Amino acid sequence: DEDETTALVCDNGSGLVKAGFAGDDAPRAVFPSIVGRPRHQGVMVGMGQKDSYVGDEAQSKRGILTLKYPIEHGIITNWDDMEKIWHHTFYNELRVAPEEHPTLLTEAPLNPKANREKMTQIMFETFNVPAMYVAIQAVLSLYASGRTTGIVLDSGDGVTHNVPIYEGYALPHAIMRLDLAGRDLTDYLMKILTERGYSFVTTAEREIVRDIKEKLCYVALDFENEMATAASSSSLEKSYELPDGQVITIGNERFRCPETLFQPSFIGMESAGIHETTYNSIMKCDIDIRKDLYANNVMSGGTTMYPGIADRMQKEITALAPSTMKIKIIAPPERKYSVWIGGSILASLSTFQQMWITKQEYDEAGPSIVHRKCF
Amino acid sequence: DEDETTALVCDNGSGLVKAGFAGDDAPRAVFPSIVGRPRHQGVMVGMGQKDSYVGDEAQSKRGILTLKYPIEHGIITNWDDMEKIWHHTFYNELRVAPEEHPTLLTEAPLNPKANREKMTQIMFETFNVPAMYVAIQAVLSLYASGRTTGIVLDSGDGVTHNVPIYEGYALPHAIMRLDLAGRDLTDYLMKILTERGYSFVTTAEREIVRDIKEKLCYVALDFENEMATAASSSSLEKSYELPDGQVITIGNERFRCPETLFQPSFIGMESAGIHETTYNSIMKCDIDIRKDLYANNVMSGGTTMYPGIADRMQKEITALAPSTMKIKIIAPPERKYSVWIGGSILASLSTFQQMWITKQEYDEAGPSIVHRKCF
Amino acid sequence: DEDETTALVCDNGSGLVKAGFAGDDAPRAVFPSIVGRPRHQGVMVGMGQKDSYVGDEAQSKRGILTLKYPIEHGIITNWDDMEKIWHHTFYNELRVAPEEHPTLLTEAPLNPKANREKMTQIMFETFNVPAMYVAIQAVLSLYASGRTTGIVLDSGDGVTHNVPIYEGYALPHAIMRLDLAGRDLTDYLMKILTERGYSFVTTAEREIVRDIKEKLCYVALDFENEMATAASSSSLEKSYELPDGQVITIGNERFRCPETLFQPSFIGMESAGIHETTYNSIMKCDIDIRKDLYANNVMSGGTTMYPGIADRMQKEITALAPSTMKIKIIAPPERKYSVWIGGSILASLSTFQQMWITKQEYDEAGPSIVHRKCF
Amino acid sequence: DEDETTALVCDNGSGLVKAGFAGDDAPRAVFPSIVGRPRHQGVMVGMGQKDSYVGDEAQSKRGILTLKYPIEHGIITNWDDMEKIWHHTFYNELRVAPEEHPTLLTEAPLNPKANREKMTQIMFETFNVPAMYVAIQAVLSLYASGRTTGIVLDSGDGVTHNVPIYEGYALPHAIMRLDLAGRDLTDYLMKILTERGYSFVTTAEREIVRDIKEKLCYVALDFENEMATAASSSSLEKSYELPDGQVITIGNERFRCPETLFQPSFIGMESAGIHETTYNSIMKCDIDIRKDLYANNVMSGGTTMYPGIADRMQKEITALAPSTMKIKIIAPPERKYSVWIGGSILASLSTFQQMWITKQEYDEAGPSIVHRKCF
Amino acid sequence: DEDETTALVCDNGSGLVKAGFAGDDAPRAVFPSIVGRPRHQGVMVGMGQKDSYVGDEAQSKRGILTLKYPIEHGIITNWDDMEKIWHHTFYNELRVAPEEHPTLLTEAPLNPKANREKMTQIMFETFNVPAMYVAIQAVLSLYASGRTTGIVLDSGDGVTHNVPIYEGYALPHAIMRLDLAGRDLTDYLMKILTERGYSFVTTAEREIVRDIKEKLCYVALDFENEMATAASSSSLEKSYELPDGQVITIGNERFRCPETLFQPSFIGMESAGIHETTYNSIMKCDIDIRKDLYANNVMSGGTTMYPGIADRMQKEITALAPSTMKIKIIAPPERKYSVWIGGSILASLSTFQQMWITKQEYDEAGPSIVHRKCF
Ligand SMILES: Nc1ncnc2c1ncn2[C@@H]1O[C@H](COP(=O)(O)OP(=O)(O)O)[C@@H](O)[C@H]1O
Ligand SMILES: Nc1ncnc2c1ncn2[C@@H]1O[C@H](COP(=O)(O)OP(=O)(O)O)[C@@H](O)[C@H]1O
Ligand SMILES: Nc1ncnc2c1ncn2[C@@H]1O[C@H](COP(=O)(O)OP(=O)(O)O)[C@@H](O)[C@H]1O
Ligand SMILES: Nc1ncnc2c1ncn2[C@@H]1O[C@H](COP(=O)(O)OP(=O)(O)O)[C@@H](O)[C@H]1O
Ligand SMILES: Nc1ncnc2c1ncn2[C@@H]1O[C@H](COP(=O)(O)OP(=O)(O)O)[C@@H](O)[C@H]1O
Repeated sequence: DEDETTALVCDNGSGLVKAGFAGDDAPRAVFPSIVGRPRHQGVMVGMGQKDSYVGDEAQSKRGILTLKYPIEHGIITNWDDMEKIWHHTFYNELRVAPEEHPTLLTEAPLNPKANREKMTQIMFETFNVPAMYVAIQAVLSLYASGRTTGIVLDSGDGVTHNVPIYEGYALPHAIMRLDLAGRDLTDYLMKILTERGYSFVTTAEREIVRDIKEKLCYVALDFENEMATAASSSSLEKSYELPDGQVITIGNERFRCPETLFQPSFIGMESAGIHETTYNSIMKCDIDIRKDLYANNVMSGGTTMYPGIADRMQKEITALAPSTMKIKIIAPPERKYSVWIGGSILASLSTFQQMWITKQEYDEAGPSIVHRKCF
Repeated sequence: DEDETTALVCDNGSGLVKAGFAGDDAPRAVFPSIVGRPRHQGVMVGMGQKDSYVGDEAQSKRGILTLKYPIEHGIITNWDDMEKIWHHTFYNELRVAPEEHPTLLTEAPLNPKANREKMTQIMFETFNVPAMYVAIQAVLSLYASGRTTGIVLDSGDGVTHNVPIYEGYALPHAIMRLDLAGRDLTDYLMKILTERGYSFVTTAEREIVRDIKEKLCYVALDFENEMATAASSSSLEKSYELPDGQVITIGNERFRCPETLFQPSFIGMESAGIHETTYNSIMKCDIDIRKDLYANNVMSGGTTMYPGIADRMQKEITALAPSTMKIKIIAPPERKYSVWIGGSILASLSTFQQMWITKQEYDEAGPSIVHRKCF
Repeated sequence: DEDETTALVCDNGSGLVKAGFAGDDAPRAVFPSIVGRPRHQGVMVGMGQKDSYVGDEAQSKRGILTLKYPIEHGIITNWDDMEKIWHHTFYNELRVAPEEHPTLLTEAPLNPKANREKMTQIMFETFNVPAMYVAIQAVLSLYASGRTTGIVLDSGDGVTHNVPIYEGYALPHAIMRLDLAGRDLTDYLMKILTERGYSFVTTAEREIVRDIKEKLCYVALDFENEMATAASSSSLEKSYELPDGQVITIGNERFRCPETLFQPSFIGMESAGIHETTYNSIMKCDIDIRKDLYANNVMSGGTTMYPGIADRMQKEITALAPSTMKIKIIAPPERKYSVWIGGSILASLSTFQQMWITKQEYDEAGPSIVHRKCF
Repeated sequence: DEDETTALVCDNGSGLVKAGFAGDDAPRAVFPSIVGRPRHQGVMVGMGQKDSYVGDEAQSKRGILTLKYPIEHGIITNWDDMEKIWHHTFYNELRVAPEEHPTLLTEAPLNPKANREKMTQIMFETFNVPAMYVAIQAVLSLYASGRTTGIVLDSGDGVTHNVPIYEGYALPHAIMRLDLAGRDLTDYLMKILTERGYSFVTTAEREIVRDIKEKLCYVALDFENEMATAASSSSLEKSYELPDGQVITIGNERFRCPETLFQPSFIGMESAGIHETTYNSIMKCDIDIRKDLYANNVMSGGTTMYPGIADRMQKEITALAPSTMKIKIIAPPERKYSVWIGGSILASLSTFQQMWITKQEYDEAGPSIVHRKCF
Repeated sequence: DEDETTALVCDNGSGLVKAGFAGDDAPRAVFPSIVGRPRHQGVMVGMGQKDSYVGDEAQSKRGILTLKYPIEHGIITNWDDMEKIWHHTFYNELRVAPEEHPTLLTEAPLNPKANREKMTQIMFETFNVPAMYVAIQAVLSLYASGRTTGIVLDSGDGVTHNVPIYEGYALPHAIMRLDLAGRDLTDYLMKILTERGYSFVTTAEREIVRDIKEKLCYVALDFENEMATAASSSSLEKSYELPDGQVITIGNERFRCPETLFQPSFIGMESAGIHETTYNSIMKCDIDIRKDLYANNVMSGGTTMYPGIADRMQKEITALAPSTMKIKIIAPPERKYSVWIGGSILASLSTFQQMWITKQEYDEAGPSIVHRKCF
């Protein structure tokens, strides 16, 4: 609180907002992106509740609330709800006066121009920021990495991409999309557990299943052989206590759930699994740069956090590639916050501080400015 | 760095610049003559790239870049690009201060007067050389050889010539031209490999094919009989690993590609093959000097480097010449740098140091001087 | 069904089989070339479905099926699938007994010898044809045209060529290739529509987008000026009802999609647009025949069907050619079936009936016969 | 078509056949003497072309064809090709039945006896002429002129001669030969235009250059002074449109090309220029007849058609001859057909009709007859 | 190198210089008399050539050089060139210091007084000889012979004479001249070989033809009968390999060429053949000395070297002379050097050493002295 200034790095996630100050090593505020007020709301004797805050309160308030994601699949679809999320971010989580900070916002891949313009309009008109930037989330991640060359497999919450990069450039024609990512894997685990006679269907039960997924699932060494071991499997049958206190047993569901990344037909997806899309992406590049891609396969995103994933990707890529090809899979430790960190590096870039968009630019060429000939 | 001085010998090739110091046995700097910057250029997060350097970086940077040759067919056609190549030569490759060195430049056969004048203007005005010479590349080669008499077959990258020489003089009416040389053979190998179901069409793929040509092609003992052996040929089917790691098999393409020098109709050229042009050149000379030409057929240029070429030329010339004629084919070992070496000998000629062109001559009779009544 | 005989004209297209009887004015059978069976196949209560028929059933059966093209890029790559397509052609579409009809088959440019031999082997051994011919598809088209001289621009589904022709001969060195054609334009329209927030990614969605392309796209008068008019464009914003019944609006995507033929960099292609390849092809011919080429530029192929294409080509060629050059663009009305019609003319050529290949020739010199010294 | 008869006057030129009926004022048929069929011949879909007709078709068919002259340097060297030229002459150009017409044929200077005998054998055995004569082409020209005395400079297509004549007799020891004539000047113009960066090397390009030569070249008033005016020459820089439509500029090449007749060293010829050979020829005659030669210098042949040639020859001869010598240069208007006209006069000579050679003479003393003791 | 002294005998021939020391049996130095430097001279890379040496170098250097004879027809016409020939003679061929040797020079018949004076001036002023003599070449030959009486037929290179001699005196009125000799016969053989379709026109080709003449020509026994035998002549058709290696066949040209000495009308000469001039010379002498002439006909000169010439001259003279006349033809073996040998005898004549001309005589009565009242 003086001269200088930082850069409000707000990564608008499909399920979680990550926000903080440029220059910090990780976001200081992480809260669910949802909207929820009592679904039954039966009055009582007073009030003192906040209608649709969701954020952190919701979670801990599981069972009372309803949820909505105004950013459900990564694109913002409800501007009144999004204004509530940004107000919460600035005033309740970070506890800042937004008019004192240049703010860098992230946007999903393929975000419409008109959507970026509405984001810009709200920042300047509603929150009175002195400036702002919009950055592409994949791009920020790439930034955080620091690798000019290599092929990234980025699997997050709602989408997975394979992005080959040569000298810093995402050759746009190589990238392929997959709908599936963690949101789909949590829904599939709810369904397969419901196969055993359990019942996980409510909003609260979804949260419970997301926790089972993140704590007990793993990727097999070989799907077929893991299924065969399931028979005499005395390991798989882990126990998990529900908040009600009942204890369920989870066995082959531990590896059947994430097997979907390699076999999208488990959820009905025709798409090619992540090892096939990696190969298909490398084959859309020049033959010449393929050796550099094969030796620099970088994993990113929350859904690449499973133990065993790098070794499995090494095995599968080795099976598809030429016999003399050197293959290397890199996974950065704390991948998931790779998107926020790239934003932090960019926003905290004094040297490129002219890329931030300003109140004068917005007034001159409206918000589009932050879209036409920059970010 | 003292008195005396050397002579900047810069051989401006259609595909490669050869440059160094007069008196060295070979050029110290050899780099592709091209211009290229990112064809897709997708920004990123910083810079630190050099726009259109090409030189050596390009090659190793295959797939990102585009190429241009400002000297595509041997004549310089873009002076802003050529200034970049000469700046790279002096400051980045040789690491010299050009104002300290007389510089000998080479020029293609049939280079327009106005082109030699523009070369001269740039050397004096842009690089401030103390002097300079322009030399004819064929001539330099001839110089390097050291043979006063004989008929040279010089096949390089973009052109092939037959030059009969009697007492040091190129009888200008005997020389014949051929468009075809190595540039054409690389393009033809790309095309014939594409016949087998492979696809070699990009800039990067051209470089790959140039490597296959230089490592695996050869000239047959007899074209017709080699084609007949192709059937039960278990030798021809060599393997070559692409940078992508795939392995292709090359068979009759190994000798079909260079067969074009003897049969220009393979690429649609009406011209007479190199054995016919040799004979036609000797027959435009006096009958009397023909015995000296037949016994001194000297091969020069990169495209004469194929194993077997001297024996094939001996066989073909013997078949066309009178039965009692003594025929000898000479091939100098490291032919290709024959052009640079001749320049080095000339430029490093203290005794003929008055042939260098000077800043006073350029100022007096402009650059033309280095054209009218000298080189 | 008597003496005489016709000629089974089967044009094996990358996406569509065109087949019929020699002498008919157009093919009587046109069906998608694909292979597809239920991707989910969930049993039920009976059967009565045909595993991978594709043909016409598929289309109308959109959403259930998967697709494969055994001729994806014009070259046949799966012989068991191709045998199914030919069986369907003969027995289900034409309803003929193949052993009663000489059959002319078409093949893609650059089809390997061994591939033509396998086509021949199947016709004689599997279908017992009395004879057969293999014809080159471009050639058949040329045949259908009837023009000895002129430069053809042929843009079809998977490839576009510029072919200069003087007295009936395709000067092979003039022709240039382009990967792009209609298959690429449909993929690019799916991608650009997905930019607006729509989602066209499935096999069924590809078919939907191919229909939007064929019904609503057009080529601009000038790309730059059309983009500028897009702003106040109240015309462009056509509506299109999806099979789900939702209605999308299509605007600048109508002309951005086919702009790719003139600007291949829109899909990442370095290649030169079709006006540049036309000029480059004419410049590889003798100067003398150029006036005949400029006055006989013939358009062929499905991707040349856009309204406005001839006028745009006239404008662009006029801008590149000498000022006194007479330029004429010819487009034959029903171009697309130009390939089948040329086959029909050839196959129905009683006078050249000796070019058909026979069961005795195949038995004597195997199938190669239909390759070595004929078609 | 009745009694009487004319005389088939066929002048077998190195580049053009001139043929017609004795008594006509000029030949009715003039066509290139060449042989050419498709050099690439790529089949197609039919035929209807004539293999190696050349004649007129070739020219108009420039770029497809190859050429051969069976009479390249004036002497017939291929009898199967010559039979094709004579068949074309009789049946396609003149449309006559050769067995109805005595035919006079011309032959080059120094034609071997055996060659005249083979010409005679073909006329009688192949074409069944009733008679024939062979005439010496120079002689026919002399005949056409009508001058008994004077020195002729005859410059045609492949040769130039100086022939002093006193009372009708060519004093054989005075005549001198020069290789150079129009064929050489066209080749030299191709070469010098290629010096400016143009490229004229193909058969079609040779025809183009022959047209530039015949339409735009001229002989200078003084070579040295014309070169000096070239600097500020704003006239010379004429424009010429190529069939491709490009426009080239021609300047000093307009007079440098024909300067070769006066300076044969421009093409490497040691020979003395045409003014020196004229003087050298007059000095090999008696001193006494020199005054008659100096006052009757007659120009003949196509290469004497340049505007300015008579005035230049007057100037140069005046400079070499004694000061009191009366010098006169005569140039007949339509010189080039001077050879055919002399043949027409001779052949149409009823009074000397006994000089024609007959079928009985050929049968008696073979063809030689038309050689031994006549023509 | 001591007292005494020899006499520099330099025979200045029209084509060959013969020089040596008086008293030697034959000249030690024989070299072509010519002047020649590169006709094309195209620079190169150095020098080390001698501009117009000609001498021996020329010959062996055939094709590069030009020729000039400063003594073309026997009379010296260029004194700067002649000084070069004499310098070469003294310093390069004989390797003498001319100031140490009295030098005898030969001169052609009818050499002008002023020419002999200029020869004398050069010897004394340029070469500082101590003395010199000028001798008449015919005279020297006569001297070498040793016959006081008889009629000599002397046929050399540029002239042929018939000289009747009675008691040592050439009766000047009897002698007759002929232009023709070997120079003419070589030119005529070039022309007649060019009749068969060969082409011998250059300086190098002249040298080749001179060799064919000297190795294969001969004089017939009877011209008419030799021509008649030519038909079934299987002998005449000798082969001769050209330096280019081609092989020509020579037949009746072997005797047609030298037939010109007996029939000068073959080259257009009106003159009477050598047998007629012999008879005409004898008839201009007294009747009384004719018997001595008829019995002493001595042949001399290079052109009398043909085998068969003495027998033919015996036959022809017998046919013209009275029936009882004794006729004898003498031919000295090595006739050609008869001119040099006579000079050697004279110059080496101690007894007549007072006839040498001295530096004092030249200074007193200038050079004329060696002309007025001596030689
Ligand atoms: N340790 C982990 N193991 C497996 N999945 C994880 C882990 N940590 C986070 N995830 C999952 O990763 C997803 C969030 O990843 P993220 O890269 O932030 O996605 P996005 O950027 O698409 O919002 C959620 O589905 C979450 O459950
Ligand atoms: N060993 C080799 N075998 C065959 N071709 C070769 C070899 N080395 C070089 N070349 C070829 O020679 C050509 C370069 O020859 P060069 O004489 O330098 O040509 P230029 O002087 O016309 O630029 C290139 O086409 C190159 O591929
Ligand atoms: N009216 C049309 N307008 C634009 N494209 C068309 C039209 N009709 C057909 N096409 C396209 O033309 C292509 C098929 O053309 P065709 O010449 O048959 O190709 P190929 O021979 O390469 O299989 C398909 O991409 C199709 O969508
Ligand atoms: N008007 C002209 N000006 C200059 N050259 C001409 C002209 N007309 C014809 N020629 C040339 O004259 C030559 C033909 O002359 P011609 O006397 O017929 O030769 P030849 O008899 O040796 O065949 C050709 O080289 C042609 O280009
Ligand atoms: N063996 C020979 N047969 C025929 N001619 C010969 C022979 N030897 C020399 N000659 C010719 O004789 C001529 C030279 O004779 P020479 O008496 O020296 O002449 P000159 O004195 O007139 O110079 C040359 O033409 C040469 O070719």
